[PDB]
Amino acid sequence: TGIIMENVTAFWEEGFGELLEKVQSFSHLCLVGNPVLKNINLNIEKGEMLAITGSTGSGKTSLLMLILGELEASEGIIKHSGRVSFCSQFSWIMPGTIKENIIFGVSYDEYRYKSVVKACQLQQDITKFAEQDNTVLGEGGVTLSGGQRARISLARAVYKDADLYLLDSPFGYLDVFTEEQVFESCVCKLMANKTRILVTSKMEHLRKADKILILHQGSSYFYGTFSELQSLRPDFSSKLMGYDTFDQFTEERRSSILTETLRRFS
Repeated sequence: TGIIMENVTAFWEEGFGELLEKVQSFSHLCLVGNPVLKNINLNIEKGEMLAITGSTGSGKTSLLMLILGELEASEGIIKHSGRVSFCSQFSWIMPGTIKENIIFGVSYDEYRYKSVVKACQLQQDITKFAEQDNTVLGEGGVTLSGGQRARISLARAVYKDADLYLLDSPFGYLDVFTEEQVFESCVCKLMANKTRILVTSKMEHLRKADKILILHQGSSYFYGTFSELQSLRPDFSSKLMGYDTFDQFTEERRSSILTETLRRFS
């Protein structure tokens, strides 16, 4: 499916704040009628990848919530059709085997399963276990690494048959060469013709994206292509692309460089 937003604004509503916590004073934001997002525009064709970045707490997750229908649009038009599949920043794990987690509530299909496992780089993980993907997890999958939890949880969202995929910051952990391989095999190849939104703080993702959205303080700091970012926001670009190996900084450091740059060049 394509997705279009045309001058969309959404305000804090009661209970929105608690959802954001689950997924990543509220009453005062609700009472004062503040925008969570203000004047958003995007137009993503069927099969394109939109990369969303910005400062911390800039409204990245809330934008996905609008798509999901968990946040309501007070003004403006949003258009998108079909099933959506959402991979939260929080990597949830249910009681049962790794395989059961990846096909949770959906039916097993062999070619599809093996293909998602491979592209999400799960094969290197399961091979460390005596029962491989029949290994039993407790709820939360607490003895795994963050990257292992995020890969199973991404594999579950991607195995889902959907017209639109929302992937909220899966590439945030220390095993950064693995994440580079997941970006390439899963997001770029396996899902190359699935419409998809990727929230990210890595510049390679902006470079490979069909469209880019950068958010700051609830506002659209930039929407366009990567070529248009270099030309129309040269201040921002030169600072970020000027790093040697930005994408291998910790996520906290990458998000802090982005915030500061965004505060700078308003």
